[PDB]
Amino acid sequence: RISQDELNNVKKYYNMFGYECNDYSTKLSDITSMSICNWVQFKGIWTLPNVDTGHMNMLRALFEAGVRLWHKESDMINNTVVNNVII
Amino acid sequence: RISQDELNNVKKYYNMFGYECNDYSTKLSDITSMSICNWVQFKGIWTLPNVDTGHMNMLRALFEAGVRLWHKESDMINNTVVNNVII
Amino acid sequence: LSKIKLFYNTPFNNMQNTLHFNSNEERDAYFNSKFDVHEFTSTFNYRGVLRVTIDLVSDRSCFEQLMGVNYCQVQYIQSNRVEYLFVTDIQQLNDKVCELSLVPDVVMTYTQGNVLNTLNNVNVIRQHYTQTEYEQNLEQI
Amino acid sequence: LSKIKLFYNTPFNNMQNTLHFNSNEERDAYFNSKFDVHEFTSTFNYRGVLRVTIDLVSDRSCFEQLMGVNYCQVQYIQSNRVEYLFVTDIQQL
Amino acid sequence: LGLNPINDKHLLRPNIVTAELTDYAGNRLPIDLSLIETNLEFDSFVTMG
Repeated sequence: RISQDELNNVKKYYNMFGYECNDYSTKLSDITSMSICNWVQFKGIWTLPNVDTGHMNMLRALFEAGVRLWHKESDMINNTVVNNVII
Repeated sequence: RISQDELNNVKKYYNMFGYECNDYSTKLSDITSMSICNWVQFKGIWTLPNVDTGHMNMLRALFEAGVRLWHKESDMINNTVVNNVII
Repeated sequence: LSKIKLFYNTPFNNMQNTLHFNSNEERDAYFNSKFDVHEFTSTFNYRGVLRVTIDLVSDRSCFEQLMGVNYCQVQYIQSNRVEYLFVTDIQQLNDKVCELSLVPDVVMTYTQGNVLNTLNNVNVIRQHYTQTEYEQNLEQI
Repeated sequence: LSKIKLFYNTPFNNMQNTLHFNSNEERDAYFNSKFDVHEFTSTFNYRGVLRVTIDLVSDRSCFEQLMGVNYCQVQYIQSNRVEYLFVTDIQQL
Repeated sequence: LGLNPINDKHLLRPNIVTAELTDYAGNRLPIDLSLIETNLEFDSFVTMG
């Protein structure tokens, strides 16, 4: 097995950025799957109901490059991501 | 073993730029670990208490590209980095 | 609205190598006590990057040639807060009033002391290790 | 035409790490209840990126030095719709 | 190895130091110094007669 530290570097990496799915045309997995944070990164095409078309162009492309959805503010300033987990 | 000179080039390199940690989500190791200088390089996300948001955008990004924290001014103009060390 | 020192031949000119003091006013104590030939008082604008005009009434072979200055302290009064900046270029105007361009040395200003250690949940890249942490990320290195 | 909060030393400054609430007004409930030293009322233009002027009549050592602000709420009235924004820079006049 | 034992343990890695056993008859044994946790101790496994 790899070093305990290195095992955490991996644990962290996954817990931080989710896993790679090559699913074109698929419904997003749940947004609250996790306990600490959810990663979410997706290409078009979608619109959210009743949003300034300008602001959409941002959302559409901000998510193309991924966005971390934290669940508690405390988790954003403590080293807790190592313990992210499903339910 | 490698040449005495080359052994120093390495000694120097490490003593100068620290070591590579892939630790996402982690508290900074101590800033005064060393005796001559500390390297410190980190991606978001953080804010320092009560700092002009403009100036933060600099700190946040100046540190993404690393910063050497020397401890003595004399060490900044003598060839002392070869003897950097912990405690 | 602000008193200004203008430090000469300083080591701080990589926008990325700094010096570090256990606490702020221990560095103000440091800086406030080393000078070679000039300090004054004026005020200045902001937007980095910014400028501060300054002059030298006592001359025979000076005019610009304050020369080796590359770093400066400002402390605003009343406010009494301190902020350090690199002086990037000294473009001259006339035979005694040269104009300085400046850019803030945020690394010296805000990071002083035991601050950055308090930071949690930051992705680090490269640092130097405590003996304990060394032994941990050792098999790695 | 709009009331404004100006949140201090916030965690939200990566334009890409966010917080998430089960529902809108549960986050408005969150934000509308944490402040450190400032909220006001004005109105503002748009085209991102945009500007909002603001002032501080009570001073001795303030002037600019509202300092640590980096995130803000706006709610337009009447409309009562809410929209959050990052504050990118505070150039003084 | 002329390594300072007090703070150079991180230098016991193959591109700085290398260890090899040989009987000068072509039998060899390469050794990667990044794998000995603390000691280069040689023991043996001899069967005789």
